[PDB]
Amino acid sequence: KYGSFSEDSLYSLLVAELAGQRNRFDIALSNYVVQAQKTRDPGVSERAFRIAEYLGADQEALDTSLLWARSAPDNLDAQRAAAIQLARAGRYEESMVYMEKVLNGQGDTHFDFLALSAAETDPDTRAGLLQSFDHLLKKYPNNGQLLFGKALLLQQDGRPDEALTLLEDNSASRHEVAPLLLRSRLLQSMKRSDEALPLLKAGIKEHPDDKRVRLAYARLLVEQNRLDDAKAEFAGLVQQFPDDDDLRFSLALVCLEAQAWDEARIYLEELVERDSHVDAAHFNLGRLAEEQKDTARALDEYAQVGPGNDFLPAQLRQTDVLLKAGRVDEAAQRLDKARSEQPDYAIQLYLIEAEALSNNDQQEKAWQAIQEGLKQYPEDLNLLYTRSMLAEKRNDLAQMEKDLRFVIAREPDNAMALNALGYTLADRTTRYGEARELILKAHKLNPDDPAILDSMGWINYRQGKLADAERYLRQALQRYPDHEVAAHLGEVLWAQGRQGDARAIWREYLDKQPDSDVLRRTIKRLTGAETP
Amino acid sequence: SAPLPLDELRTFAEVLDRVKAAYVEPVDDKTLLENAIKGMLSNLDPHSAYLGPEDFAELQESTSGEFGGLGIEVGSEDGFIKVVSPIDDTPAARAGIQPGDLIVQIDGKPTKGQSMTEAVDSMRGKAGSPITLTIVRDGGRPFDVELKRAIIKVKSVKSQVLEPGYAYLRITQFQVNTGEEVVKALNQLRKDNKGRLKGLVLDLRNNPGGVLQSAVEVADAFLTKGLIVYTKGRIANSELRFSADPADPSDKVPLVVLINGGSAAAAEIVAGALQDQKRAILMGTDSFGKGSVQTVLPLNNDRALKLTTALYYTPNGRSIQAQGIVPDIEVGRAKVTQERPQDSDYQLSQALSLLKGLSVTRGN
Amino acid sequence: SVKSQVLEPGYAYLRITQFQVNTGEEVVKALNQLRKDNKGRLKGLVLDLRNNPGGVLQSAVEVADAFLTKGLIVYTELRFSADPADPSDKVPLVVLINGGSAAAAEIVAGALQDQKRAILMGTDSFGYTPNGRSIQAQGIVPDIEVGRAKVTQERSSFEGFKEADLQGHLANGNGGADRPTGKRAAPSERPQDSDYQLSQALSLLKGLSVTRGN
Amino acid sequence: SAPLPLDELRTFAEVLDRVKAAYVEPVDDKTLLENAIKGMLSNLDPHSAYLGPEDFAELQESTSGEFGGLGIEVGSEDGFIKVVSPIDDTPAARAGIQPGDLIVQIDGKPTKGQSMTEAVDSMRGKAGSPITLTIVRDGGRPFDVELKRAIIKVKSVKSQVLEPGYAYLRITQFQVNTGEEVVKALNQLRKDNKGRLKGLVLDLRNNPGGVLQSAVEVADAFLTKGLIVYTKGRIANSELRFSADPADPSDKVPLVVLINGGSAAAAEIVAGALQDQKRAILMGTDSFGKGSVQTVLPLNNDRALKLTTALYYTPNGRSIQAQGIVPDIEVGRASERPQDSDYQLSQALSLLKGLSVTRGN
Repeated sequence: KYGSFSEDSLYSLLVAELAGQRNRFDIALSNYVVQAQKTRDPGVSERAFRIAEYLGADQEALDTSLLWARSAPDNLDAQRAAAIQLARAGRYEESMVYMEKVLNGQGDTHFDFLALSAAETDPDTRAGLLQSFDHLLKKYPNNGQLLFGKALLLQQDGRPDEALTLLEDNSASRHEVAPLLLRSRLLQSMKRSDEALPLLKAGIKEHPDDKRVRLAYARLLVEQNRLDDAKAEFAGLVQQFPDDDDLRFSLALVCLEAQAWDEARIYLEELVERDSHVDAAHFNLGRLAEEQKDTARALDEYAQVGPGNDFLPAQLRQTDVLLKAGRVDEAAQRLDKARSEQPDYAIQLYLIEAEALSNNDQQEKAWQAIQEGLKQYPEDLNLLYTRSMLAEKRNDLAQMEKDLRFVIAREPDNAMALNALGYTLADRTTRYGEARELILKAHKLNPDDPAILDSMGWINYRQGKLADAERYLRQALQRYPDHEVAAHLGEVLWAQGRQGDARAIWREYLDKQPDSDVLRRTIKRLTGAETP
Repeated sequence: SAPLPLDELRTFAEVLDRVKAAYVEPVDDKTLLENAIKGMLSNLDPHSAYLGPEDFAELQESTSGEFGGLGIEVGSEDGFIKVVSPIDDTPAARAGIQPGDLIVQIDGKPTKGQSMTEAVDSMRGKAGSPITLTIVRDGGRPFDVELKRAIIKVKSVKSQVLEPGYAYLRITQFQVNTGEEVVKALNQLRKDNKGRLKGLVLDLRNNPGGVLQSAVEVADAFLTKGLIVYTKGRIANSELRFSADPADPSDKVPLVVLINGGSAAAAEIVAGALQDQKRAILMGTDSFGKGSVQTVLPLNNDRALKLTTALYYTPNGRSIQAQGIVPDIEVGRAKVTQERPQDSDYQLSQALSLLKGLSVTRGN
Repeated sequence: SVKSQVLEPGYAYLRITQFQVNTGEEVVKALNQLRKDNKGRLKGLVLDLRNNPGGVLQSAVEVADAFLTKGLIVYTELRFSADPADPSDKVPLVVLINGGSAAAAEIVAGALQDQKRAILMGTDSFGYTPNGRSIQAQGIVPDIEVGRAKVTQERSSFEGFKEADLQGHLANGNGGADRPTGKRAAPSERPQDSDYQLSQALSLLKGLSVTRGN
Repeated sequence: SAPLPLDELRTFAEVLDRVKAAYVEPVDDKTLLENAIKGMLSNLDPHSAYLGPEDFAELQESTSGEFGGLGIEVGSEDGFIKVVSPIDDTPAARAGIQPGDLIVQIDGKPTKGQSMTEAVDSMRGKAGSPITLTIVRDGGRPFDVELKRAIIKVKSVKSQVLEPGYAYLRITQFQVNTGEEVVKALNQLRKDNKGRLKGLVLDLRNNPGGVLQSAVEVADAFLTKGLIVYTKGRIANSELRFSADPADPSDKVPLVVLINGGSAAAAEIVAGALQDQKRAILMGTDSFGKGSVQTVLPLNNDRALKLTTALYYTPNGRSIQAQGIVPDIEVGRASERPQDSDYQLSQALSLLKGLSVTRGN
């Protein structure tokens, strides 16, 4: 009925469990694993496996799991645990074998872990597992979770059409949860929501109790840009179960995106009261304040945002709103204290303020801020770029030239600094060789960046040759159509003596934006007339 | 990083191996480990000991008087069953059972040839199980009575009136309900005398013990204020203090406590609380001198070890462990040569005389 | 005359056989030597006035005043006041009357009963007191009546074992010694052990000394 | 194979640590483990016990013998130290004690929950010292019995003659030399009788028994053939047996053994062998039944434990343990000559006389 203890086995187990009670679990695990390997009885092996899982030693975990599985093959739990551990060990077709053993004894199975680790698995081993799963399907066409696994394999390969069609063929597969969620993901991959919405609604009908299908339907509706249906679905989800916090956050985000400020504000206020994910809650409260035009709430909500990823964008938005709404003194002092709180954030916020002041077209405060930043942290390259921009605004090329030269020396492989320096120098300086070689070095270091080809075309027009300038501007357009590239094209047309072509070229961009600032600046620079 | 007893456990394992190898009767590991546990608990100290499933159930039924059965206290002598008493609130009285009735078969099992323990075991059974009794009355033809087994509570406390104005209260054993039992007994004794109680005598002779809470409750029922008992142990959870509430049904009536050599921890708690508080005058022989509070710690398979966790102290601070309480008036068992219990019992007569004298010299 | 046997550490027994001349000296010396035997503290002084026909009135009044402080002890045109002088030291008192205290002992017992200082336990006397009540006419009704009798203890075949006996018991909390289950013979059969009346008096005195106060 | 009982080991470890945690006093686990060993050795088998290394050391060289004893052999039954037999010719014998009495309390310490080894050791004491112990006899209430202990030496075999051709050979206790003395006494009686005896009533009662070798020696001294006793036990070396050579000093004399309620292993074994070999007949109260063989074996760390390695068996296969011996005829016990002082002896002598007269030899 019950086996017997050899003396050493009893000694080992006793000392192991005593140590475990004293929490010296290392001795417990070592002794238990050794005794499990020796006796191979189900009890010792299972206890050792549980201890290892609690601690989490992958090698010992797998050894004990497989030994337990061998000791009591009849038990389903041992087989599934061994399969899971073996999958965690990178050996996957053997885990599939153990999962077949599980399926022999009908019960719960976890094939999503297999599929995910296959996604982690290398492409050659991925193909090996693909053929193994095909063999399983030939052996076991009934199962749907292997279908999910093969569909995930195909998605990792990039052709989910076959597996998606096979899954849709089976009504039972269409009626389950994981296949439906995978179908939604695949549809998003191929981007056809017209079929995701109906099938997702059919799944909602099949089992509305579950949350994953409804959440996927809400995400697909958000993709569809429809707002009323998404809001109704979110409200129904909350009424069915308001417990989930992620559901509430997604609800608030969709409410904000749907132009529903009152209900979104209610959700954000209750989230803040819960004080969970409060930074984003205050960020969205400030956003709906902007939508309400109230500057006090908009700035105070962003000020209340705790440090985090959303705080710095929120701080920048607060600075922009404050500068728009006046009250320069209070905004400046609040920003200064917030910066003095942390120097690493101080440099970024000072740069933000200096750039905002430069954009607003004021001189004294912008120069004050930039010079303060340079004095405190002169070695930062962003401060050097800001000083160069301020110099360009001041109409003096010396400071910008020196700052960009030092930046270029600092980074031999940089290209943005080289292109900016070349473009500005050709804008100001009469000589073109310096800017020409700067842009040439920039192109050699990085020719793909659109600004590089933009500056290249500018300098080539400055040189006086047409073919190279036109080809470089065409390349810049190919990388990205930019208004500066078209401006240099119009400049080339001007220098070649045809005014109609440049007239139409700038007319196109005027049609792009009736009151574009850069277009007007370039027109006053080139045409020299009020009426182009 | 306290070291573990490696060599000690090695000796233990060697002992187990040699015992399983050399013993005559094959013994499975289950029995040996059970015996080792019982050994630890028994040899640690006298009272502490392991509890088996059936023994744990026995203890639970002892502490809580509610037990499965019919509720008839009997004694088997000369091969015939004597009905000592059919307890109240039971079908026994409603079944016409009378003292001395000759029960011949319990559930059809003859009552002859059985020992007292065997007869008690056979009579007892699972709660709610119907029981058929074949009874021979005056040697006539037997008759069958069907009854339903139920929960019967045993009245721990018995109260009576000795002489007009003097009442007697005996505590057979301390049980969970003993507190309410004492409260109601005091209330009914007080109303019986129409308000005034001249003198009260309490008896704790041969009281093996019981649940501590009941003893503290009784002491509170006989004390207006003060702290009853505090228990100290090396574990914080056991460290405790129990004190009396302002409520006192006694109404400041003279009290005399009898402590015999058989009065144990639970009763000694009440004795010490009533003595060190100068509320009652102990008399009799020295007590059992047992000081300890034991906790039963539930375990799997409903066999829970009971272990002495802490030592209690009298309110003054002296510990009665191993020395006990010396009664103020050490009156021993004796016979005096020149339905009243006092005449037969010498100690009760002495206590009644002392209370009479105290009340008279009070002139109230 | 005076016989002073200490019964317990706190309770001492004084007996007056005959009221000879100047028994005040003997009784006060007995009280003093008793106080020294008890370090100057008493719990109760059972004054056994039994089988004592009496003696000179003056000595009896002297004893009474030795036990009393105020009030008029005895009046027949004669009185006897009480000066505070008293070696009694305010001790609870239990006087015993066996029905054989005729004249003087009876007067002492009656005076102590009336002035409330003491308590009369034994039987009614065979035979004035400060209150209007006489002595020779009605005798002296005792407050608590206890018929004289004898008491004998029976041998214990087996001795209940204390926790000192059980091997490996637990030492007491305060670390004091644990009383074993020994057996030592008493010095002799004390009067408390023999006569029921004196045992009753000692028990009542102990009960009073305990319950009366701390 | 069968699964291991790991659940119970988990339970035991949990209980050990919990007890360490929640006791009145801090108790180191060494004492707890020692108590566990003692219990695992005591609860199952009362006679067996755990002898620590110092216990084994002192057992190797016991005391010089200056401390006498009470001459009482006790067998722990149902948690009560039960006096299996008070050896004759001893203050225990002189005082009133009978086999089957329970010594519940000795010297004021209750014996329930106390192993027999420490009880008997405490009983041992200095020569001529007083001691009192309680007795619960035949269910009667306890009664203190005070007696003086002193070193006791008892002649193993005492012989006598009742009537022409009949002699009575009491065996007080089995000693190492008991065989030689028994043979000598039998020869003396044979020579005194001038001829083959008419039957030698053998009185093996109130005999705590002794060295088994002596019992085998006596049995063979009466018995010419067969196997007197064989011991069986789980260990391979347990199997043992004895046999009787044809040498028959008994001179084919008729025999009638007596068995009171205080006959122990050795006497049990000899009486059972004689009965089961049809060489005699028994009459008296059933034997106590003790037939275990407590043996001391070491394990390690210079210590050893005493355990019942094997148990005896009479030749006809009857288990001398748990059954005692049932005499083929029964009788209850109830200057004066030995044949008249006790009823059992009278019955035995009369029955033997009748048998011898009827047979005619």
